[PDB]
Amino acid sequence: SFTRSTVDTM
Amino acid sequence: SFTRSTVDTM
Amino acid sequence: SFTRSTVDT
Amino acid sequence: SDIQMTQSPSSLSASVGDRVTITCRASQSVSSAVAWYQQKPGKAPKLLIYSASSLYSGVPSRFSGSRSGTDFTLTISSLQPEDFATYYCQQYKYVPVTFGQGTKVEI
Amino acid sequence: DIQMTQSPSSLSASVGDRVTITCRASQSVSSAVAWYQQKPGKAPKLLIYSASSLYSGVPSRFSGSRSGTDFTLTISSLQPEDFATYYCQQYKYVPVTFGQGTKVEIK
Amino acid sequence: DIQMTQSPSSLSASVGDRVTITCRASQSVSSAVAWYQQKPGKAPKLLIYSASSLYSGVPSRFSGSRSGTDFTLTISSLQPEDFATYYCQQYKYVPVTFGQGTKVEI
Amino acid sequence: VQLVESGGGLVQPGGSLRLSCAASGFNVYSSSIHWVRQAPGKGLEWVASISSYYGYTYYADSVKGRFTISADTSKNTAYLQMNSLRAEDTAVYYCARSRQFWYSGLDYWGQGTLVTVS
Amino acid sequence: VQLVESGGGLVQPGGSLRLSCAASGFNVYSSSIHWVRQAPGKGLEWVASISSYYGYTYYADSVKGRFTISADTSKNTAYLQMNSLRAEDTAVYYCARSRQFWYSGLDYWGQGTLVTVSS
Amino acid sequence: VQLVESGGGLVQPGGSLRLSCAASGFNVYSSSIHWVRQAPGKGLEWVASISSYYGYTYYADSVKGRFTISADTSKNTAYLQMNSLRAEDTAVYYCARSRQFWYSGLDYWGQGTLVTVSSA
Amino acid sequence: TRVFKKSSPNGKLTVYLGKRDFVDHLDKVDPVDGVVLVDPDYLKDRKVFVTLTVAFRYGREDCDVLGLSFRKDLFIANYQAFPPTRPPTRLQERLLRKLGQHAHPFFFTIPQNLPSSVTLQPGPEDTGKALGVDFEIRAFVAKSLEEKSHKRNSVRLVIRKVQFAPEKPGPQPSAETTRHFLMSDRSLHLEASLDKELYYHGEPLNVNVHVTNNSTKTVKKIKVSVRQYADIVLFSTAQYKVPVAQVEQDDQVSPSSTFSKVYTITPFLANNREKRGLALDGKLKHEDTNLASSTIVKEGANKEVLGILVSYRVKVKLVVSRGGDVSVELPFVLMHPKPH
Amino acid sequence: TRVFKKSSPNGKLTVYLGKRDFVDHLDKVDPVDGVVLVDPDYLKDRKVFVTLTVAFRYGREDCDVLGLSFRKDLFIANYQAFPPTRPPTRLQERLLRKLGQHAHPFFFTIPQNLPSSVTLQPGPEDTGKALGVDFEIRAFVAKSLEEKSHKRNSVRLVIRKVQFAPEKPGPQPSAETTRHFLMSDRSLHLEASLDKELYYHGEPLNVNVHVTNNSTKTVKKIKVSVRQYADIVLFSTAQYKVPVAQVEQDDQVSPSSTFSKVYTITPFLANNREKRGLALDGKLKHEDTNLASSTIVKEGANKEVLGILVSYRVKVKLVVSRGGDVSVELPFVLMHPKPH
Amino acid sequence: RVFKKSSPNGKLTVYLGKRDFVDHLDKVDPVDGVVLVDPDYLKDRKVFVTLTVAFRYGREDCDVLGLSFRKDLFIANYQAFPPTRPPTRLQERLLRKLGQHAHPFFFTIPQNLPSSVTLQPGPEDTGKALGVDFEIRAFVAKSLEEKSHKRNSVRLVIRKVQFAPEKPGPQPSAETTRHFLMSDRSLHLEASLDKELYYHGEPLNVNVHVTNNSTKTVKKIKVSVRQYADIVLFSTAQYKVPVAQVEQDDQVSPSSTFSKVYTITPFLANNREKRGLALDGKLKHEDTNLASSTIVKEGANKEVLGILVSYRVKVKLVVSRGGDVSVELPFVLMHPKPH
Repeated sequence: SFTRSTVDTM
Repeated sequence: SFTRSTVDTM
Repeated sequence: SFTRSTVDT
Repeated sequence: SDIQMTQSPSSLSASVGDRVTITCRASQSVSSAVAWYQQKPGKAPKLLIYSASSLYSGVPSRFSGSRSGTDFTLTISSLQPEDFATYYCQQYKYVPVTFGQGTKVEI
Repeated sequence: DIQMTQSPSSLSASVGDRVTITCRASQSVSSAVAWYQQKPGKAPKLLIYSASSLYSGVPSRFSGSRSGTDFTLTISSLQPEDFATYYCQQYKYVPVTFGQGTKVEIK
Repeated sequence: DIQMTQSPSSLSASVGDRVTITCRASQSVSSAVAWYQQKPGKAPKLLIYSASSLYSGVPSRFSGSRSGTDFTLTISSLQPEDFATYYCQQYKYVPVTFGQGTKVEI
Repeated sequence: VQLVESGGGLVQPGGSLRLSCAASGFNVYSSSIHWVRQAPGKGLEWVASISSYYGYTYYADSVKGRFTISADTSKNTAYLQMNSLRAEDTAVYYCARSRQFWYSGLDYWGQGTLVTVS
Repeated sequence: VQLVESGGGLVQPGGSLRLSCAASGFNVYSSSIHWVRQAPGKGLEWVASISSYYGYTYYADSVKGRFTISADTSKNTAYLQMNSLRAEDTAVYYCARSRQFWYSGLDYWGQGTLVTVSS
Repeated sequence: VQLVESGGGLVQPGGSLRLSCAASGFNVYSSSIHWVRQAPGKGLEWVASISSYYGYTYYADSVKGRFTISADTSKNTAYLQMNSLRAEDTAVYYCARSRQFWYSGLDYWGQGTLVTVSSA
Repeated sequence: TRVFKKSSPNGKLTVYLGKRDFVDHLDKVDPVDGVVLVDPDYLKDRKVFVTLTVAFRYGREDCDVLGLSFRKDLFIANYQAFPPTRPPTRLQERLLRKLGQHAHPFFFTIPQNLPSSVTLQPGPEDTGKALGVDFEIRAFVAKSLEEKSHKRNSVRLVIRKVQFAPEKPGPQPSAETTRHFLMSDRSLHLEASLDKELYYHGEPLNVNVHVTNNSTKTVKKIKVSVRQYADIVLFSTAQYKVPVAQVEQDDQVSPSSTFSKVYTITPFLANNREKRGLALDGKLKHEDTNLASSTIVKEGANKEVLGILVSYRVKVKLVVSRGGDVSVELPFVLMHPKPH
Repeated sequence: TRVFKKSSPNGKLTVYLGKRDFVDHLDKVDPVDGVVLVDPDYLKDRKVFVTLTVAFRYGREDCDVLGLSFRKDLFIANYQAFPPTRPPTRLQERLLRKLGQHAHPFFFTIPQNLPSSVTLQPGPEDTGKALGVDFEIRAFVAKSLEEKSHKRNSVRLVIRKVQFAPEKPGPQPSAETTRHFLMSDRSLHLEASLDKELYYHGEPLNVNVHVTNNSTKTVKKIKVSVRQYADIVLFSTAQYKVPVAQVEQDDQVSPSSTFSKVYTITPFLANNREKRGLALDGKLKHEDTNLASSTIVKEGANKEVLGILVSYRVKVKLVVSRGGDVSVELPFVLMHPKPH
Repeated sequence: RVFKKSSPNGKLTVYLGKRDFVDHLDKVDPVDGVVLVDPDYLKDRKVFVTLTVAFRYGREDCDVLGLSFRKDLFIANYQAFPPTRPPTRLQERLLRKLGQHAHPFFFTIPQNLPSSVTLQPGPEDTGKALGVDFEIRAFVAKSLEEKSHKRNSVRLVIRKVQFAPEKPGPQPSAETTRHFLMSDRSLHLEASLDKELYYHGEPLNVNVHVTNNSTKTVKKIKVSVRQYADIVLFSTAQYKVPVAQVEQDDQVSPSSTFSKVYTITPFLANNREKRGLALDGKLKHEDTNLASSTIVKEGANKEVLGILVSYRVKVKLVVSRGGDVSVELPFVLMHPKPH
């Protein structure tokens, strides 16, 4: 929950 | 004193 | 210092 | 203080068909905090009209009333054999409440 | 203490003369100074206050002025009934302070 | 605990080679990871921190990257004095956590 | 809707005789309860009453101290207990109800029981 | 307008001898009272004083502890009592008034009595 | 810049043996101090640490109570004392520093002493 | 058909009015339609006026001894009674014919943009009338609207603005949500509903509740509450809140189990005399009264930062073994039914 | 003739002035007409200005250690000293001749629209300089009015606005009312009056008081007080009020009897040191002073939305056996007589 | 790499590459976020994103006392859907990542706005104590006026921040000369620091000198560093606290002179309880260092901005038979620029 992260792809 | 009531006549 | 006075000449 | 009451009158002929008034008198003025009831002897009292003119539900139109200062008036326009009965009034601007004494039905 | 010194001690003037008395101090004071007449043994009476304010009910013959630490009582015309001691007084701080007396004497 | 596991354990390295070293975690950490090298008996010295921040003076032959729970340490060209053992560490949470070492057998 | 009552009969003075009335068709927190009494050749009389929402009580002077009243919301039921019985407190008694917002007379009535003592 | 004094005489030292001074023509709550003492061939010293409106007192060092001053409005009157008499507490003493707002010299004066004290 | 350490030896268990490490080149209010231990055929392990600025301490569970740490600013020096010496606490121990703002790994290192404890 | 009257301490100036409280419809409210009586042979010269105000107020009017009367007005108006300056209502004309030529009519329309009369409960350490918002009427005679008044030349009176239950009902109140714990997909659903979106004062509220516990934990305790919320918008936006009725409940739900039940709750005043800052609908002068109604806003956005505002919600909470308490809420309205 | 002077710690920057206090006539007040001295090689190019304000203030300037200085400026102005840019007065030209070409004149006129200097008594638990309103004048040199100040570049001084007794007397202050009880026409009329409508500080006030008791009760005690009323208009309208001298007696007035007597009262400070919120005329820095003078407003309506305002009234009360206490009140003014 | 935040209904979500933004006193980097939602759910409503800097008090977590004195400092709004400056690199890459249901949005911060700050709570002044926050929220509704819902909105928090300028200033020092009433006998005092600037946790050295040709002996020396804070919400107001202090009985006789260096160090641990102490804005609840000194622009500006803060040193001479005297001096304190 709260904040979460992710990647940039390509 | 305070307030007071009165009539309608007719 | 504080307050101070002077004359009118 | 004990608000002094007095109903009037006490007993009259009523063979079906008559128009007559009952009244209650007070020691001090009250705006409208007054109501009426009737009751055949031994059973529960039931109201007719309150706030000196608010007729209760289902009451036949024969009943009505009005106020003037210390003087409270009920009218019955058509005496009828099912409403052969005694009657009562009550006043409640101040606790303790106060009320009258009853009425007869002698033909 | 606020050190006082009037000056002079005593000099003699027959009716009519122009003379000054000066009152000298260890510190300055803006105006908080006054002076009084008094024949011996009787009540003092003021002539001048605020270093130049002539008290009411006084003949214009009296006057004086300030210069910093130096105060200058003045008489333009010595009166025949006036002659006596006189006293300076200074009061911007408590305790108040006073002079030593000026024995003016006819000749 | 924050479980840690390095890989692999040994490799030939006659001068010059390109090799991967990885460090695997029980839970995700954004960047809070660094690694060190150390000849036996002396003080550990860092190479890489924040999972890709090369420390000062390090020769460019070292590098690394992240993917979620998976951290990769890279040497592009094995060197005759960088013959050594190596150690990973991760510190998103106290207590810190880390691995076990690596051999140099030609 | 109903109102019903019970608690006793002809008893020696000096005792106490608890009495109760229970209600249906309405919830007591919205309403107040009155007890009224009547006597041979005489009309009604207000003795005491309860307001649930504000919690106040009031008594007639001749029953101050002597009478006690209560109700519990779990049961939508009203109670009163009065002590050291005397003959002059022989009467029929009635439980009755009223709108809390706002008082407009007694719109439903309990059966009403006689209590007598000598 | 008048001021007045009381209590004097030649008395044996070490004792006490009360002084009083009643006002007329002005309100004591609007004004402050001084006393001054004068000696043969010599000038005039302020001894102590009272300002009713603020309720403060002040004394010359040579009378601190030894002298006490007071006044009451009921009588529009000023008092002082003083103790442990030296012989050289012998002097003429004077009662005097002032404007509270604002101090502008001693504008009226009591008669002023000799108080003398010696073996 | 330097870090240096003292206190050790082969001491029979059950005692206590104070550790001190002293620093130069940086001031302790800007920095936090850790100690780490390693063993034969085994790598490093964090034992405990101090942050002056906030005033906090932390310990590994296996040393809770047994270990205690401290430092004083008058000397830019750190200490720890650990008690009722036991054999399993035989290891090399290191003092190491860090940037307070913000943690970026152990960037300078003390010499690191062996400490050993047994009946032999 | 009575009528109210109020008079100056000199008696020469008097006013007459047929109402004290006025009903907001969110599109209109009935007009102020009073009449003022004075034969000007007393005043002889000065000009006669009548005025409106709605004022935020604090501190009693009776001879208090502490800083008071933070008299920020909300809205004001003035009108000239004499000299003669829309047309009178039926009652005004009948009342004129009753009173005579020395009585003169006056009139206002209340804008659709201002709050109702409300007040807060003082604390035991507070004194006088606690803060509130009032409607007020005052008439007086002077050379101008600015010139100073006198008791003999003036009279003062109080009134109220009020709201009632709308005709149209709405959708059913219910709410639910799902918790779950990190070990697996195992989850914890929680749910509830009420009788209606609306109630009257003193009515009982039933809360139906459901739980689906396919989680790793046992639900250990239950609690439910109803809470008053108030908004204050005088210069800053600000908020206050109070739990006004509350119940604890002993039910439980094991993991891999499901549960539902119903409970009842009743807001009432008597037990909460002391909760400083509790909100009431406005009394006239000092009387006792019921907890404040949920004031209803217009359908338009409007400014909406005027004086005081209020509303209520229910809250439901699960208390669970080995951690993880969770709660859910719902709003509802509460006001008196329309009078006959 | 003597003149004041003040200087910066740099010495080079100095000012001269012949007044500290200025007298309001309700139609004018004498101008600020100061002179400033500086040889510009100190500043070397920067521009010289003099500035005026009336500031609401709280907290001491001497390094107090708590939240303070809630400045609201009531009014401000600025004027350019150098470069040169109404015509000089007597003292300004004499001062120029005295001082030389490095000294330069400046000028302000106070509007008719602002209060006098006043302050409140601090409490024992409060600390520092309690809230008040001050007149202040300040000069400094900079390349603009925006730049930061320095001690060496600036000097600061304080002054006062003050009021005095008007010449014209007015009507006698007296009050009466025919109070009565409910039993019958039997009544309890009451009356009182003072010596004058005006007094100076420390004057005694007589109150002549009368009662006609044709009522059903016996009057049991009498009480009288004089009370301070204070108003604040800063952003809100607000009030504070304190009784400041009070007297009582057990006089009796039986029913069917009448009574009168004269009582006397004197306001003074000494007994009321501790009453937090008591009002005083503005001291310069820290000195003791008399109770606040009643401020006199102009004849026009104006707005005067500028913080502190004050006035006084007497109040009289009857205490009666078997209930029925009653009271009455009456205003009066109090200020210093015009100086010679 | 990139952050993401989502609605409790999961249908609405936002993506962003920053949390903190660096002031240059002439610019700060733009807000360049992107919002994802397929409109089949909202089906007719209009999609918006909103910005504010707001003064706040009281926790969001169901506190039970009067709270939320919600004076805003500045607000703004923008429309995501229907479509209406050009997207940045990251926004376009993020579009290609997300797909056609993700839509970009944009803001630029004005130069006139506060930094993020908070004050230390008290043991009775409890809950989330007063402060100023940057906050951003997206929501979808038939209008800006319709009441939003949990399912239709998502909320996030960010920070403005400042760092050390490159250019140093002049060396700071102060001096003064007392002279007494009886004669020209005098008392001269002087002091100076290492720099006009420091970083957090650095030691400060004050060099201090006294020449005492007075009639008195100096008994003690006292030195302090003091926090000052300003508030301009509607009134002008000020607060202050001594935040580190040191003393010595370092006497200086008359007709004698003295000098020495004294050292001092601000730190938090010993001052947990000084309710009203200032801190740089934490994200949600975290511990942090004492508040950085804020740097104002070169221009005059409107100055109406929220909270402000700065520091000074003070040094005092304590002297026998009266006559203590003191002097002061300002300095800046902030973090060095990140790499």
